[PDB]
Amino acid sequence: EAIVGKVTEVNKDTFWPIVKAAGDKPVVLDMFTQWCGPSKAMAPKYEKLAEEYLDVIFLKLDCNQENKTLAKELGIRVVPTFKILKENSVVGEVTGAKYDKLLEAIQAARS
Amino acid sequence: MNVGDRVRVTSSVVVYHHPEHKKTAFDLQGMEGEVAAVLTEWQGRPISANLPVLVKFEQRFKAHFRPDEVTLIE
Amino acid sequence: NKTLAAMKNFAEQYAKRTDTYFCSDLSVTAVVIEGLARHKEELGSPLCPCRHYEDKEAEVKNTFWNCPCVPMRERKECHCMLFLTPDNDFAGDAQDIPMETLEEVKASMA
Ligand code: SF4
Repeated sequence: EAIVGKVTEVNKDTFWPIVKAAGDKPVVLDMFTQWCGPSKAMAPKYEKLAEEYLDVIFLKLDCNQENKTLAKELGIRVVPTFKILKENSVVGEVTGAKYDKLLEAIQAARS
Repeated sequence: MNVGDRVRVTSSVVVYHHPEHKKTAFDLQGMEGEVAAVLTEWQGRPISANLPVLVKFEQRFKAHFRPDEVTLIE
Repeated sequence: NKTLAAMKNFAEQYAKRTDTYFCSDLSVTAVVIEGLARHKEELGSPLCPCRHYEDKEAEVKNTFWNCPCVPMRERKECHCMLFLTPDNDFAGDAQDIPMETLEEVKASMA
């Protein structure tokens, strides 16, 4: 249920299904929490990335009580953490609000 | 690493809590201490400290480090 | 809220105490204070809101991430961007934040 050109928020039940259907498109997941400074600062930039890279699916997961099980399995220590997946598996990761690093990781995933 | 290991700070680590440099930038690089603990778990429960190596120096002064910021000394 | 007020006052006082400053964008400052308050409320200690934990209770006992965390207390490094050093690009010139601002920012999240 991902929408090209924007960021789609997922939960513990909708994440995997989207990943297991992205095909040749790399999936980026912004793992965040509502009350996190660097995460809030990054929000605008992440939104623009989704608009600039239409060949990439951008998602976001609120690592709260509800999605506790998914966050645990995906693995997150630093908030935010961006997971890059392709072929139903995690192939890249950028921890923290590192735009340049995230960009390089996305460009690495695209190529 | 193991508790009791002698180590030297081999990376630049500027701290502000040293008793003889209170609230002032002080680089611990070059100092030698003893590993006091390696933060991995709390009574069997994994924890996430990102500067897990606790090193003790003179005057009971202690600071936390990443494994790559310190080097074992024989 | 009592906890929130105490947390805001703590942040303002700690910033002045450590010669650090709030983010030029106070919205960043506000969400971190609320996050700290929430943890203090539910856990008894203000665990950092910009870290994810597998065992919160264990973390509270270990205290590494109890605000001000070890990285901040020892190296003045605040990942949450609450206490920024006068050299950080996002660092502003304030060490105070209006309660009104905290309220507006929290409200914008709803
Ligand atoms: S990084 Fe440390 S000092 Fe900063 S808000 Fe989180 S716990 Fe507090």
